[PDB]
Amino acid sequence: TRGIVRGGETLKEHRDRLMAATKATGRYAGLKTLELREREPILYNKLFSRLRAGVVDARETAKKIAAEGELCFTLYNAAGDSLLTSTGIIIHVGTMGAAIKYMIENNWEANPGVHDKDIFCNNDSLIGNVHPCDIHTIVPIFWEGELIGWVGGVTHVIDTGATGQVQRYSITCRKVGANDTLFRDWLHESQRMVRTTRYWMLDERTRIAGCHMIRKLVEEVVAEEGIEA
Amino acid sequence: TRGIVRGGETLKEHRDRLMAATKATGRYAGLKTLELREREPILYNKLFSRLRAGVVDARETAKKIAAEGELCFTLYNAAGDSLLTSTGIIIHVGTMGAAIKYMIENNWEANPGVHDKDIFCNNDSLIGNVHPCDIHTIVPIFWEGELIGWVGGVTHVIDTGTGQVQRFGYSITCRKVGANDTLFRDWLHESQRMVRTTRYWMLDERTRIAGCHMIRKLVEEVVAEEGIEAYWKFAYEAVEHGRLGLQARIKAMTIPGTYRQVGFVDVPYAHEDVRVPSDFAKLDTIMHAPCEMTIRRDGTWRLDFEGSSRWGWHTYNAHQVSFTSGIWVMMTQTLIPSEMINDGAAYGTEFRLPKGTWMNPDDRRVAFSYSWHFLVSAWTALWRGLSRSYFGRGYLEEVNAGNANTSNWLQGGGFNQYDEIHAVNSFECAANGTGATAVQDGLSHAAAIWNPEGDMGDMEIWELAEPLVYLGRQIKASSGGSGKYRGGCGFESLRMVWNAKDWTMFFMGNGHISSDWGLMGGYPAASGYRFAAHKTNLKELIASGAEIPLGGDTDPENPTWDAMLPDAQIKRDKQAITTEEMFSDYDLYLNYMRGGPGFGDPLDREPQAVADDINGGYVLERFAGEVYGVVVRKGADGQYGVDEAGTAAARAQIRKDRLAKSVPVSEWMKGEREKILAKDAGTQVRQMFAASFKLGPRFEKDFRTFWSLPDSWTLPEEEIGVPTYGSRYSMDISELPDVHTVQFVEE
Amino acid sequence: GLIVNRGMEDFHRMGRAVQSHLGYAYEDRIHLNTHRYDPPLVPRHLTRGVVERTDMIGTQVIPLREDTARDAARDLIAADAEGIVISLLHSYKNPENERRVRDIVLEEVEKSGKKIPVFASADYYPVRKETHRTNTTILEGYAAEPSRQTLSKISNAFKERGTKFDFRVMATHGGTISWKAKELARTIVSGPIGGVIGAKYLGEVLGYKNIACSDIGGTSFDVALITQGEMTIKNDPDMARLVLSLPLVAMDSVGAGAGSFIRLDPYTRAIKLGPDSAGYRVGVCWKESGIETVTISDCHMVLGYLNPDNFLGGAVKLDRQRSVDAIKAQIADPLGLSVEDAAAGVIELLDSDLRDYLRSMISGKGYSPASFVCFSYGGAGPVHTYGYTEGLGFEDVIVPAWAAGFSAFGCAAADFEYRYDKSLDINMPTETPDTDKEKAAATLQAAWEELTKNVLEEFKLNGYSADQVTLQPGYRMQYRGQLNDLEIESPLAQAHTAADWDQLTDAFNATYGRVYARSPELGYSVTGAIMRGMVPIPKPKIPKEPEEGETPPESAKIGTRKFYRKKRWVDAQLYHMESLRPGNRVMGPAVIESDATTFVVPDGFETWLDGHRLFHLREV
Amino acid sequence: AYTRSKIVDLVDGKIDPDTLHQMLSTPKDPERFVTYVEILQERMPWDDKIILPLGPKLFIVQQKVSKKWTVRCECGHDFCDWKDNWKLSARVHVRDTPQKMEEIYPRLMAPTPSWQVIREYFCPECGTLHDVEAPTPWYPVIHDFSPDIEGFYQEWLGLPVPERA
Ligand SMILES: Nc1ncnc2c1ncn2[C@@H]1O[C@H](COP(=O)(O)O)[C@@H](O)[C@H]1O
Ligand SMILES: [Mn+2]
Ligand SMILES: [Mn+2]
Ligand SMILES: [Zn+2]
Repeated sequence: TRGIVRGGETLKEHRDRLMAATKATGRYAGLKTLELREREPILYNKLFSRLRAGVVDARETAKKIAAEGELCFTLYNAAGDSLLTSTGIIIHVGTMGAAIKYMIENNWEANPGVHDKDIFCNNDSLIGNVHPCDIHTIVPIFWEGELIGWVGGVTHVIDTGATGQVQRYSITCRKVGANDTLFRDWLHESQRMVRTTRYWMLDERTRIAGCHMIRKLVEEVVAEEGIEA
Repeated sequence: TRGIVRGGETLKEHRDRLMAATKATGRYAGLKTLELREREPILYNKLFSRLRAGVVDARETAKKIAAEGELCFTLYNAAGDSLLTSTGIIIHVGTMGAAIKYMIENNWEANPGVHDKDIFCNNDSLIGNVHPCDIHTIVPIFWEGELIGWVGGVTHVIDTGTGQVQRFGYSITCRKVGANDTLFRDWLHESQRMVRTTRYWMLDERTRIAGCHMIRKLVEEVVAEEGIEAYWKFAYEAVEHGRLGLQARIKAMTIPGTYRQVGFVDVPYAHEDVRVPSDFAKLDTIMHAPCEMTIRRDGTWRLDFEGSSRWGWHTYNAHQVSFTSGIWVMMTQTLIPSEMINDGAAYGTEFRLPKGTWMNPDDRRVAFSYSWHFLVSAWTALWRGLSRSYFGRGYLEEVNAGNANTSNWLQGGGFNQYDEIHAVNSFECAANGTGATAVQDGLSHAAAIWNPEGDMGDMEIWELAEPLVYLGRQIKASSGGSGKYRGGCGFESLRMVWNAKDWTMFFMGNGHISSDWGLMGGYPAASGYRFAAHKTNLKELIASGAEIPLGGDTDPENPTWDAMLPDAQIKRDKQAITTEEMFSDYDLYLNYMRGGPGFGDPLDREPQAVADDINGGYVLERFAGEVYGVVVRKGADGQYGVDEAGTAAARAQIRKDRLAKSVPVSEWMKGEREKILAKDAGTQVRQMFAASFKLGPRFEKDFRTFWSLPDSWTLPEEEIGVPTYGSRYSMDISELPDVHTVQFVEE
Repeated sequence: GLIVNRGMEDFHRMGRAVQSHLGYAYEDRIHLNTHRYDPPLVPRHLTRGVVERTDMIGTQVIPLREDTARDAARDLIAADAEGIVISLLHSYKNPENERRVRDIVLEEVEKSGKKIPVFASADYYPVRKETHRTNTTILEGYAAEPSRQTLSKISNAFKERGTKFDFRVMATHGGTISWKAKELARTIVSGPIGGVIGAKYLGEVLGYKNIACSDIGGTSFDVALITQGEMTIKNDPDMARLVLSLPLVAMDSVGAGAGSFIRLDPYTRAIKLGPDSAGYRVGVCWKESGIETVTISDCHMVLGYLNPDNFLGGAVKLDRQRSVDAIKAQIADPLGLSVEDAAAGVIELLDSDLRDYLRSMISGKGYSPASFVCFSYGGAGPVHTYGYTEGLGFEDVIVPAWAAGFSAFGCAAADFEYRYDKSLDINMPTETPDTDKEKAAATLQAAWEELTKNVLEEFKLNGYSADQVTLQPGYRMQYRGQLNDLEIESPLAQAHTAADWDQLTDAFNATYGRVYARSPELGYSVTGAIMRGMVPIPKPKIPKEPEEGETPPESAKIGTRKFYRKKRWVDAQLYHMESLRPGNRVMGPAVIESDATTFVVPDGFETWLDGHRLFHLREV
Repeated sequence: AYTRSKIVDLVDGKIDPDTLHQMLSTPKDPERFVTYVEILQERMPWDDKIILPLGPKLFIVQQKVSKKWTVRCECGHDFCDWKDNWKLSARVHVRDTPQKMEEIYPRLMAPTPSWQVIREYFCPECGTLHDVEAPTPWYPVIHDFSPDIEGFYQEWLGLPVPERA
């Protein structure tokens, strides 16, 4: 299966299919019936209740890496569509989802490539973001070598830069880490966008910690309740 | 081997060793002898010749992607030291060298790692760079798995991203933008948002990577034919060679001793036409760049800038890397005009840039977008210092009073005659006047300090790039510094806005102060001023056959254009720096390029040279008698001629008038001292001194001693009545953790 | 005299600033105090201005004020101007104003009764860049007629000794013209561009499409490339420290010839060649010449490449011992080398400089030397051919038997061809309606017609009618945004339809791919139209002898000489070049001598002579 | 080396361009200084040995009798000891008003006296302008050059140092 998405589809082939089914049927992904919800209700309510709780857990746990509320985490499917969102202000569900759909449409799969344990960062103005200082961390979730979803973590950094501005710091879905390790040139380069180093560094450690917690959550849920479900 | 450098040293173990040997011996890498050069002269000469020739070929071949500028390429050894630089402006040899030395001192080797076929990009503000838009591409060179050097390529992108005052208005810190000779897509998409037009940034990246990879192959072929053993010696002997070359030139052309000079330039940010958003930034300030030059018997020399002024809320500050790296574009024009120029010269020169000054701010808020304004104003004084050595030794041909301020930078923005974004400006300030020589006049409209190959450009080419039309292009009368030999005159061009939409323009250059000085009797070049006309009603004036402004502003004390434009809003003043201002079709913009300083007593100038200057438009008739003492008479053919007898009497009369109106320096001093004690001077003067004292204790002591001032007298900046934000509270770079900057300078 | 736009009277005398440092070596270019302005062609007191402005697309922003043109004309006439040049901005696009001033000047000249020629730049060099154009147009009103007198005498000197023909002169674009042509600024070329025309001439005969020319003289090293039968033209060159508007055959100078001086830097001890040369005076081996600094020729003496007794057939008495003495003191002893290793070392550096420049020059065009043949000519060419061709992999290395006069042979091989150029600015998307393609063809066609008039008028004054002239239309086209160095020979004599335009675009995509990564998507631009007109003339006939045995006649052997190379002294067999027969082979070490040339063939090399009397150098 | 007459023309600014280009582009002649000072010595109205020129008409001289080194004007006026700044013993004219400025510059092209001032330092005897400073108000008088004559003659020129008192 060449495409990284589960089944062999590429990210764009996958979303393109789902979007064509949505436009045609008036129902997301062309789902005229919800087999899992109707035939396995308990298991269906269990996945949501458990994922929702595990996501909330990641947000509140990571929150203890400073001392905000704009902090928030979201779980996406492979196509960049929100399934669940942690406690917090939900302005950034679409902005981060748009960052995911940007990587899908602009062939991030071939370059710089989307691999397991990769760390992405984004705040791009042209992709769309509420504030220039609201920084996104996006991690892909894999299962048995195939991509099954994304995690997005956002924080409002208080000490960035830029007066009486009249016209337009841009991070365009940059791969800032691999093997769950951040690149030094990215860390040094980021400490020049900010006035004080503390807030930027703890916020990134917070976002990543929460993303990885949600990644482990999915891996654990999938393992216990099966990837089919 | 463990480390990636040839031999098994890490990049830092390797450099630290060379730097330790450089300190203990005074010779780069502790090379008391250059075995390759001495034992194998031909192979050594051939290594430079081929490498120099291949580095130039890369620059010219890669250049062929246009529709030359700051374009340049440099070959470095493993420690980040330059060996050879291509044709072009060499101000970036040290900036890119610093970028390599930054990766070395911050363990890039471990993360993100330095591998063959990697591509690094950089323009960092804190590492050191002349302009934010000057983008570096750096490629490592490997031989049989081990690193043996680096390649650097730089361009000046012309369409990247009003009234900046703080740095927080782009930055690339040695980012790994590619691997396996292939650029990363996230970098391509991200860097095209850092720019208003895509075409210029994209081609420039191709060019840099092309030249780099050519030079990379160029080294791999040289090392293959001549062997790695030979090249490895050359990559360190060539640097120690450059040091010896500079030392030999000093001992041969100059004189040992101490030379003292200073330079100034204005920053008039109090004027309403300087629309800066920060109110603490709106004040008049003056740049203070004193320099004590020490040339030593052993051929070493020292440039100490003790006493300089503090950095300010503006874009004219500089970096210690930017100051020292760029000072050699000037030095290679007089002392060391050599194609062997490399970092060896740097190791033969001592720089002291006091921490906190405008040339070494050590504060992260500082902006440096237009460093040239200060740099060209501070470097010119060094011409005069060196010239004293040339003059005393007898090499008068090398004497030069100094470089003109590279000013009026015509800048415009909006939509051009093609209904497209403006990107290319004229850039006529590449041809300013040059300083006078001890032998002959200076060259008019001929060069800039950062490029002696001055090119003015064709009017017909600029009108294809700008929505402007030339109504005049003329030599700037009386812009050259008066003297026995006249400083080179600038020139001027009158622009009319034509087929521009959403158009804006601003002026950029020295105004109240002439940065350059004349030498040994010569006078400074003319200072700058602004002329612009809005709502001119020129369309109706042209149609009706009325008087229309043409040519240049011959005599701004008696202008002829203003009366021709009665309905116009005319701005004519000394405000040579403004922020973006709205312009529209049929408005006027005078682009005035500065002249160079003069040399010698003006009334020693041969009278026929004065008459030739009036007829040639280099000097307004008025000053022929007042400045030079020459009596000229208009003839039948309209040309001016010399009145031999009348001149002799005028020269003899001026000499008596000089002795009459003059005063003994002892007398004048006590009068100036009363003004100092009463603190009688503009705020800009007091702020300059107050800030210069705090950063330069040795300067304050000399000032107090010279003027015999009591300790009771103090000049606290906080009591002048102007904003002083940033004078006592700072944002050091030491606050940033995990960041190790390298010191090329005493402070 | 000179009439330009009012308010811009100075742009000529300002020399665009660049003219203060044209023709300088690198170290002089950066050494500011070396810069110097030559006096302007036209002084300020003979320059006047008319009130007028036409923008880049021909729009008249400021209509011409004709009374300012009459006063300007009257002033220059009153100053007794022996010629009036007119150059207004963008007159190449809309010459209406410039040609009206022209008519006004002509009128005021008539009224005066004085003979004063008038030169409108739009009538002579209608191309962009006012400094290039005005300089070139001034040469017509400044140096043309005086040079006719100069060459009338040269042609007369030959007539009164036998010649029964009119001499032709070389022009920048590679073609030859009459010495009394309407535009003689094109004869300002003095370099050896003939060598490139000669090599291209031989190429057509021998089927060599890719030639790398190397003219090694006593005063210059010159190189150039003929790629796919066509040579490169530089359209805005600089000559005589003047920016000009003349199509010039492109050559690259690499040094100052075999007469280049050899010095050691006083600060660096680096071996430095040139930039100045002894030229005619050979070197210090010529006692009577007064040269005191060693030259590359002196190195050839020490190394035994040149014959002391046979320099120019023995007209120059050279003493090798002087070369041995001067190289010992100036180069060898300071470097701790022997006199032989020093001389050998210099030649080694020079060979690598030439080698690198040819390799990179070929590589810059997108080729490898394996696709190219190298022509090594000039008096000193055959002396280094082995050196700067080693291991490059040229398909073939050739040394013409007439190498010493190959450049002059090329001037004879050039066509009797006039050329005229005009600037254009056609902008065309890939996909447009035939209406826009018809207008594009009309613009280019109208230019071809105005140029044809100039070409044919040049020939009529030479006695040739239009039916005798072969016209070759041309144009400079490129993909929008991508500059190139190509000139396209139009496949059509004229163009009118939208299908004729597509034929011109395809003609470019064909030549482009034939020389080289195309980008037809961005569209096309036409920045200039070209018109060339040729008349048949007698060209030098190529020898075509039957080849004989491969052993040279014993009478061709003329002794032996020892030369030093690879740290070894070697006994070389001397041969008399013109005694060698086609088919003959010569094994190295050997030195094939002529009266004005020396072809060195060290051991490890071999050369054979063909029926065309061309030597082929191989590496065995 | 260059002919003495050629160096004379350099001193007078009558040198031709070809030789002037040679001097700039070719190795410097070490004998320049000795020839240079000898030419200047031959045109002084006094016979005190020049040891270093400081300007077209300003030199450090060896007083014939006392052997003390002093700064001296071409007309013969002694300013001070060679270690001291000659300007402190000269006469000055400061252009600190627009009126003064506009005598040497056109208006608008003239520096603004409240930012920059022109200091004209003259010889008290002949009224020769030996140097012009262009600093800010209050700025000290500049001591332009402190030559190391001993090391210059001895280490570089290979000459004996003149006698000094
Ligand atoms: N027999 C020869 N006679 C005269 N010059 C020669 C001879 N052989 C080689 N030359 C070289 O050819 C140069 C002149 O070539 P050219 O400038 O083309 O006339 C001389 O300076 C020598 O380097
Ligand atoms: Mn926010
Ligand atoms: Mn730049
Ligand atoms: Zn005096």
